[PDB]
Amino acid sequence: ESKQSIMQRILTVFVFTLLIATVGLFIGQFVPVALMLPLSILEVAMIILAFWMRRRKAVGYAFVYTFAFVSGITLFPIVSHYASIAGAYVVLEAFGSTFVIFAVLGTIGAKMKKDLSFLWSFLLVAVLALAVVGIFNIFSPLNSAAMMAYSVIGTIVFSLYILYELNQIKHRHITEDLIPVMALSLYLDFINLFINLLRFFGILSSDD
Repeated sequence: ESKQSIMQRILTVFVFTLLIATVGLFIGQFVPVALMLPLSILEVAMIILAFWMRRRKAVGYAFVYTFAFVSGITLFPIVSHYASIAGAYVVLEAFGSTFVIFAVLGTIGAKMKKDLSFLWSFLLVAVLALAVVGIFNIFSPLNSAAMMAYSVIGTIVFSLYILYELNQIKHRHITEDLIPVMALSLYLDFINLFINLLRFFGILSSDD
């Protein structure tokens, strides 16, 4: 099949994962808080299996849809936290902003003729740096000044990742078994961008 059909199937599953995550977000309000950490460890195991492990056969559809539901449940602690200090509409602002960046930068990358595979180093090194401060935030919560810079840098990094992601979908040879894992990558890019925008707008609309 042509790439125009493969991209439509990747974006269709990506929309399905967003809907499933929304269901998991609504169900996560009833899940007890003690279950949030074990569910988080389950996600890190799935992320390692999908991307970090050398797999002969690619990940399947049931795997990605399950991750999207579980990821939505563990997203309730942070969503309900910023809805408390900034209002329920600030969550929709960050969600809407995540879509316009995904649409604008995702389209420019998918229609870009130049192969952006050379900046894979800078995106990896930036995300690994953001991963280090993420661990520091868990054990030592960040103040307003540091958290704001962490959110803006994270918003810029994961915005450029969406531009790079769909640009690589256009240039790299995408087979049919990679459709779930490619839509799973777009979901992780979407969620991390959404968390940073939720963090960005939350600090902006509060009395920190």
